[PDB]
Amino acid sequence: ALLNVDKLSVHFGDESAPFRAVDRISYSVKQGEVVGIVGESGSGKSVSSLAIMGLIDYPGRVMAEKLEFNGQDLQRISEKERRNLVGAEVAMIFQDPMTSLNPCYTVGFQIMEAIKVHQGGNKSTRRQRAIDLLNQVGIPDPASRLDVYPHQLSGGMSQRVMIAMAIACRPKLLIADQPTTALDVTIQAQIIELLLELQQKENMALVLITHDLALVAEAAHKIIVMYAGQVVETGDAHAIFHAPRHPYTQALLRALPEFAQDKERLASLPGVVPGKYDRPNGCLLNPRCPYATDRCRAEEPALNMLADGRQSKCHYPLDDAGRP
Amino acid sequence: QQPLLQAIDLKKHYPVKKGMFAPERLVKALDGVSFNLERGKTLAVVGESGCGKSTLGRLLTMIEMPTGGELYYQGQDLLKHDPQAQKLRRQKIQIVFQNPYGSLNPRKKVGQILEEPLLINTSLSKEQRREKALSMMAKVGLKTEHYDRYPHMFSGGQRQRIAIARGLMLDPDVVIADQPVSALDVSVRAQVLNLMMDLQQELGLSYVFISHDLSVVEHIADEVMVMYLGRCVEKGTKDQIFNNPRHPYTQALLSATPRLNPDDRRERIKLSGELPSPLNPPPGCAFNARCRRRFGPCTQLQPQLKDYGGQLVACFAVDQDE
Amino acid sequence: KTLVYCSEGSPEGFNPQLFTSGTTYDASSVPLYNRLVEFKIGTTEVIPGLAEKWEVSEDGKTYTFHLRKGVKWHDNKEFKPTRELNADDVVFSFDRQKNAQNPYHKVSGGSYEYFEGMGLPELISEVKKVDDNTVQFVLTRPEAPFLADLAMDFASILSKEYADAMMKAGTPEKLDLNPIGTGPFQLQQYQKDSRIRYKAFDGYWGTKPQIDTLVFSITPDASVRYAKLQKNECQVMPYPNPADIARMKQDKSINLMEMPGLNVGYLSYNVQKKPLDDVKVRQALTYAVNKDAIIKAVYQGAGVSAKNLIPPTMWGYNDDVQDYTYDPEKAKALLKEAGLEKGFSIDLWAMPVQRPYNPNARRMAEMIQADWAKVGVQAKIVTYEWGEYLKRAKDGEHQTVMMGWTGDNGDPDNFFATLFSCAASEQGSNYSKWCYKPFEDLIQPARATDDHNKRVELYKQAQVVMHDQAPALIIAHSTVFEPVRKEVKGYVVDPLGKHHFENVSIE
Amino acid sequence: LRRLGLVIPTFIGITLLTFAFVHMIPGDPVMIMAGERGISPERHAQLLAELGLDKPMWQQYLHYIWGVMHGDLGISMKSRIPVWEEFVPRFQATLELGVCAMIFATAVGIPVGVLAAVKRGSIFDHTAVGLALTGYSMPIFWWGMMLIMLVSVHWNLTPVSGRVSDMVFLDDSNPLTGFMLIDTAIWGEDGNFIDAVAHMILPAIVLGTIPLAVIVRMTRSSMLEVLGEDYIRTARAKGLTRMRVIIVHALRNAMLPVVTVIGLQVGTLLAGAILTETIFSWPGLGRWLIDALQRRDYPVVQGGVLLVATMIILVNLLVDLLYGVVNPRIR
Amino acid sequence: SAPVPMTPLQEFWHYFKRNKGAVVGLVYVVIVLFIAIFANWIAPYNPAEQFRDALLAPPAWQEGGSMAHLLGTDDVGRDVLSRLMYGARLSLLVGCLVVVLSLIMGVILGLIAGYFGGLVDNIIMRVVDIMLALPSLLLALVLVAIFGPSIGNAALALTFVALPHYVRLTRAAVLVEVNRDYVTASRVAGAGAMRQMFINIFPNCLAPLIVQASLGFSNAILDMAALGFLGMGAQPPTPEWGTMLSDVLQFAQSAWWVVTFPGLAILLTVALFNLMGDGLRDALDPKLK
Ligand SMILES: Nc1ncnc2c1ncn2[C@@H]1O[C@H](COP(=O)(O)OP(=O)(O)OP(O)(O)=S)[C@@H](O)[C@H]1O
Ligand SMILES: Nc1ncnc2c1ncn2[C@@H]1O[C@H](COP(=O)(O)OP(=O)(O)OP(O)(O)=S)[C@@H](O)[C@H]1O
Ligand code: SF4
Ligand code: SF4
Repeated sequence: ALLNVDKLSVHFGDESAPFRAVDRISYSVKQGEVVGIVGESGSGKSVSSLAIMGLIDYPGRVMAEKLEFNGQDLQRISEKERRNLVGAEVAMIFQDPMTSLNPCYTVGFQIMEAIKVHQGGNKSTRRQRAIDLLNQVGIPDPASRLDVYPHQLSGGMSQRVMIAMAIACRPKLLIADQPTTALDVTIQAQIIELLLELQQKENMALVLITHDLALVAEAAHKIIVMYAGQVVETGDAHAIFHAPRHPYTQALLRALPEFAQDKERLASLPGVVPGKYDRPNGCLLNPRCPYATDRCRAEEPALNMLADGRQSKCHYPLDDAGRP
Repeated sequence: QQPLLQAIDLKKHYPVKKGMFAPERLVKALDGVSFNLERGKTLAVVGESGCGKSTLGRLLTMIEMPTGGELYYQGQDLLKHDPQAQKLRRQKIQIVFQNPYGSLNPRKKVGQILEEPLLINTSLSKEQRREKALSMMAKVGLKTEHYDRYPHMFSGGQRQRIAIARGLMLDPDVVIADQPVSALDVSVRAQVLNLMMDLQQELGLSYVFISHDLSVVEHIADEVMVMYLGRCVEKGTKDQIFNNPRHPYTQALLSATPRLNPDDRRERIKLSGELPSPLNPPPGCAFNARCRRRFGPCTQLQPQLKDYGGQLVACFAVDQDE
Repeated sequence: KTLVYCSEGSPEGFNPQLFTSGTTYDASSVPLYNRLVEFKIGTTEVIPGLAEKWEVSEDGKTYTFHLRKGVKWHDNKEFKPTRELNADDVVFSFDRQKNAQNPYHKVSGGSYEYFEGMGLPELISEVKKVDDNTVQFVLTRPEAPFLADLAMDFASILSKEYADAMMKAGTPEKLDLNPIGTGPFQLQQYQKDSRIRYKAFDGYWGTKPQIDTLVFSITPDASVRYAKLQKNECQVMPYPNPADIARMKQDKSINLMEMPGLNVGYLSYNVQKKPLDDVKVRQALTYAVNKDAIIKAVYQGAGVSAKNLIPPTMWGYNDDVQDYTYDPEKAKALLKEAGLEKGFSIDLWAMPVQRPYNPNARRMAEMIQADWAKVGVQAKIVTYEWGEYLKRAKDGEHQTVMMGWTGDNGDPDNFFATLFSCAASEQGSNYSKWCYKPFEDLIQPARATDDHNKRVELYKQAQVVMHDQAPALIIAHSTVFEPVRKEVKGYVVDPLGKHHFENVSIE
Repeated sequence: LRRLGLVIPTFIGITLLTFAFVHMIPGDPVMIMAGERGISPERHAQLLAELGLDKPMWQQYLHYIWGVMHGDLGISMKSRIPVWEEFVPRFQATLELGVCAMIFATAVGIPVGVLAAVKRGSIFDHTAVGLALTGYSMPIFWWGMMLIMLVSVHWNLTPVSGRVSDMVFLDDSNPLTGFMLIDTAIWGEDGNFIDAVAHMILPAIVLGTIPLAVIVRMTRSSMLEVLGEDYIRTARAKGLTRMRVIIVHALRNAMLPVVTVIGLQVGTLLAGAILTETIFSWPGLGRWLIDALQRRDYPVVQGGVLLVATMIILVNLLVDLLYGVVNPRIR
Repeated sequence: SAPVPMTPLQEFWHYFKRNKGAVVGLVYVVIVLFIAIFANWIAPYNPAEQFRDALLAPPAWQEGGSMAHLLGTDDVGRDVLSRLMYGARLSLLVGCLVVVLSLIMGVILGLIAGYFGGLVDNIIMRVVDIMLALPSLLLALVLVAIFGPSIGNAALALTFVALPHYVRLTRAAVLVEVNRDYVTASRVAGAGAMRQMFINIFPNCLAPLIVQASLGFSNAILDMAALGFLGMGAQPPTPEWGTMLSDVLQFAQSAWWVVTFPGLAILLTVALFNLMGDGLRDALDPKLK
């Protein structure tokens, strides 16, 4: 595989009482794959992405059995050799663009740095490729809007400047953290069609973290569903939402406006996520799950491998019928 | 009686300079339009990224003064100061910020951020403000352990909910909701939207609901307004816009919405041609460079909202059809 | 041949008539000008300057000066002399200072501070040109110090040929700012608060200087002056800080030259204030003080301890009186006789500025405080910035005040008269408010009387009556120290506190 | 027209405060010129009335500012030369030293205080900050004599004190500007420029030591606030070398308090260099103003405070303009 | 279960701990303060008693030194150690009052200037430019003429020459903050001007002010020493570290201890207030929580 993550965990707080923001996560990405990551707000999706790049800071602690990229296991090699591997071959679109762009430099400076590091052209070539990228991400007037500061951008423009700046890195793996949040449905579709033609032509890997289930169903090859720090389902994108294997993935799809009347109350899981102090023994979905057996209230369900190659972290992997 | 909010021809334009001694150019961020907002009602605002929606929200919230137009709340001018009124008018109009991390003070705990609205505007003792803060946090799926945290020790969808909690806190008459649910999963989105609709029914709270996710607007709205290049292009009731969209920007926009069922999926219009610039917006209709319904007036004259059965549309081809 | 001297601060300007500071006289009087009569280097003794010869009338009211032939003036980029020195140059030099109708009187602010402070306006009646080479001073009363007053820096002779050339040229300030004199050196440059460059005058009437050029490197820190002297950036320096004297005595690259200085430091008792109006209390507060400890501690061995106001090396010194030598026991007994065994509080004013006569008045006041403490007198050390110290002291607000004097002209009148006379009381310089008739009736006749033995006798009596009455602690006379490089030949230390270079050689 | 703003109230404030302040201090220039000697009451009244000091303070102030509005700063009571012709040679020597001190203090204090933030808690952090606070908490007299005694006297590496070698002089026939580093570079003979910079080393070190600790600590504190921000995470993730994340990304956001302390410290370097000027025998404005204040040379205190006040207003106006170059959000 | 709620003080101390230097700093500051307040129970001798037989007696470990005077004696024969410990009284007091009052007024004026902007800012900035221009000796002589000779009139002269640095550093921070969305969001909640600057903006401005207050102790002693070359300072027999250093600078190449031990007392008290400043930055920094 290109990226191979095994038993990844990330802890926040003192060692005595760690908050398991990421909790024995295990997944892999091949060259040319698109992997979707889906799940509740707070489930570990950003922190997992930051951990696979070393971007977690002092209050957090990262650990794994394996955390390897392009033949190098990133924990054993020197931090110098990790840095000049991961920065040259990996890129990330961070979740909030307003805080992720440097306040004091123009858009063009911040893009043309990425072209200089990763492609190496002269200053006139760097401007022309920055205009080409700002045209690809559909910025309204790129030759004037190179010379603009991030606080003068709208939220969906600063987001597209960092999509352009990630594509400018010409990476081998791209992690995209809700890359369509501040985008209208038309420019959202342009960005996904751009990221997928890039994956098809340059054979790069893509990791789409998104709350837009319909978009990741169209775009992904494999989907990882995540809850309370753990993977809960994993399998082919065209399969996962057609007939789901986990009660979480089922109750997530039930919440869509597609299944509700013109002004009526939407469906949801009737409870709140486990924190530092109220974390279940056994399965993390215990207090919310409609199908919770006393085995669930006792035993941590394994990431059970099913006959159709897909995986579910449930004692009772759901049938095609949508029942235990 | 006057509407709860009434905008009339609101404009906002921003200075831009290429360097400290360079000529000061003008960005046409909102060349905007009127609307009426009544009590107990949702007005959704939809349109292109960078078309002026958050700029409008800042004018309605009184964060910025407009470069033109008028803004009345209940028949009271918001664009002139009155010290006997402003104490009440300030708590009665509130905002949920887009990209709210920069809107949370990094040196404050979430309890202090959520109690500050109450501490300024109410008689509530320390235990009663903590009770309100935890009660509002519970109603958006946060926790008593989160009250003690600084805003950087959260995920983006938890920062969305801290900004929602702060906005809903006061019993306001209008909330300007700027992309309020976009960093939320579909189950937490459902919890938040159910709270907003419960407050609209119980309190009479109205919304200006700025969203790029059309599947939510198709559910929460009562009126919908479509924007392009700082101006409004179509306005109507939610049925009128989603069942019979007449402006070809609205048709291209509603056509590109993602839908989970494979069958339901359709080809987007694949709009092609140069984008219009906010620094030099084109003469006549803003959309003309990319529009499929090209006609003579479009490159020459500015279209304006015409009635067509209560569905305000600003398009010469719809006028020619009628 | 070049000599560099490290000066204590900077000159105020180059005409010495307008200025009161020794650092100005070193730059502006000694190198640039002569005087009618002048001091023999290292002494009070008056010898012929620009006057070869002089005569005093039998009544002492006329002094006649016969001027030296061949004396010729400096040259400058705006002036060359046609004349030698006339009686007209001497007449204008003193008429400028005395006469309100003279062209130059108001020029450069007219602050002739020594001429007026010495009372020469009253004393000099006229300045007559007898002939082209004879000058007469007619005086309203006789004064024996007058000849030594004409040996001071303000008595420098200025060119009338240059003065009226600058006046017809419409720029009279050039007489003061661009100096012409008769002296051994002429001014080439002054870089403001940095350095002064002089050239030896090739036409000088005395012995021409053995150094072709002289440079004052203005160096305001006394410790940095010794660093410049150690490194041979500088061959002579003034005022070594007392702490380095020990090290300088041991330094094989220099001669540390010494001279008993004509100056005095004293603590002045205000006789108008109730505890100090009794001679017994003033004597007791004197017996109570260990002067030898103040010499070892404050002066670091640089002073000699003082028993009466006149320095021991000056003429008229009474060595035949014995001091109130340190005796706490004696001190306590004499306050009991005054009725003050219960003690009293007293103010002990100390100047914050350094002086030639007092190198640290604060740590001296801290020693007098501890000395008086052991005797039951509660001394409170008071200090003010120098302008406020001078103001309130002259206004009589003090009980005791630190003071001193540096001899202008080497005559004992310059001490007794200016510090302890009724006249001095009037002008504010009697910081003791002490008018005593028996002192006056000695010091006055000794000003007028021409018989040097009668002056010596009356000043010897003035020291007896002043010692019995004790208007001050008299603490010390500073030894003037001159660190000089061993390569410098012919240097001699001046007791009046000036510096001289015309007799100096480098080899 | 001029860019300073509030020009009339500024002038009336500087001048009326400085005038009322020097005329509240007890004593008079005549009283201090006389020293331990007396001046008789009748001559003291005469000389005060001749200088103009017997008039009430409102009349004296109007006469002074009337003169300054018509272009006249007055005559120095010490030197008998116009206050301007006294000011200029000293302002030039003070700029030349204050610029060399700031070029040293910034050229050392920017690299060192960046490294102390990049290497937090290291032997380097504690040594660099310790060394800086050592130089900041020695009196300039002791620190200056330690450098003179070590480097000039013991090691023989530098000249002791002064602006240029005492027996080497420039010709006044060349059009000298009055800055020795310029004057000796253009019109000096062989070695005369090397001598003029050799006399600058120790003064610039001693005067620049008190800025260097402010620049080192302020840049380090500002860096530690910046290095944890989400855009520095982006610069690390974009594949940039650590030198670019530090120098381009972090330092640009740290510079705003740093250019604030550089501006404040330039204000001190014009007005207040007196201890360094005393040790290093420098012909600057600090010795001149304090000697004037001690002598009650009222024209020099009034005119020197006004001409130091204007240069401070202009430096503070320039760094306020420079904030918008550092942080574009402020424009 | 959930931990015990932490009071702000508790949190402040907890996060101050983590910096080993910051608690070495506070331990010294409490040690010199204990030495200062109780000097009359701890000092070997009464200061202003002179051991006249022992002028410039060196430290107890030097040749010609004696165990009677551990740090030797000054040029009038007083014990350097007894003078340092009583000298901690006035030096800590004027150092703390100068830093406290200049920080208070500098925060108030610099918040008002940066928050309100415009004419207010221009007036305030013009005022502090005039205060930077006035020599410290001129302010000292003026205050003595208004209020008489007192230790407090040097503290006021030192306060007004320090005040510009706090005003301008405070304004420079407030100009970054007043533009940020959390100031806007607090305005929309209804915060008035005082709440905006003192409760919401000020917590974000402290990083330069902690640097300036940590340096400002050194100046409040060394510029008191520079005034101490003239008639402004403590009443002469009473010790203060800046005055007792200024009095003896001519004993540098000879008698090294009289300069060196007041030098160490200031240097350590400066070095170790700067260590407390790093701990105060870290305890207020949310990214370290
Ligand atoms: N520094 C921190 N200290 C404590 N908790 C933190 C901290 N940073 C993040 N969290 C927790 O980390 C968990 C995972 O956060 P993220 O990975 O950012 O969430 P996420 O799965 O990406 O959710 P979204 O998609 O960004 S809304 C959340 O439950 C937070 O409560
Ligand atoms: N302070 C500003 N200075 C200059 N230009 C600005 C500023 N604020 C916004 N803009 C521009 O104003 C236009 C409108 O931006 P927005 O108001 O954010 O539009 P928007 O529809 O809300 O875009 P979204 O929803 O945030 S993606 C864009 O061209 C911006 O770049
Ligand atoms: S293991 Fe039990 S609690 Fe967990 S998801 Fe399956 S049924 Fe629910
Ligand atoms: S006016 Fe013309 S260009 Fe504009 S939207 Fe209508 S048809 Fe298209």
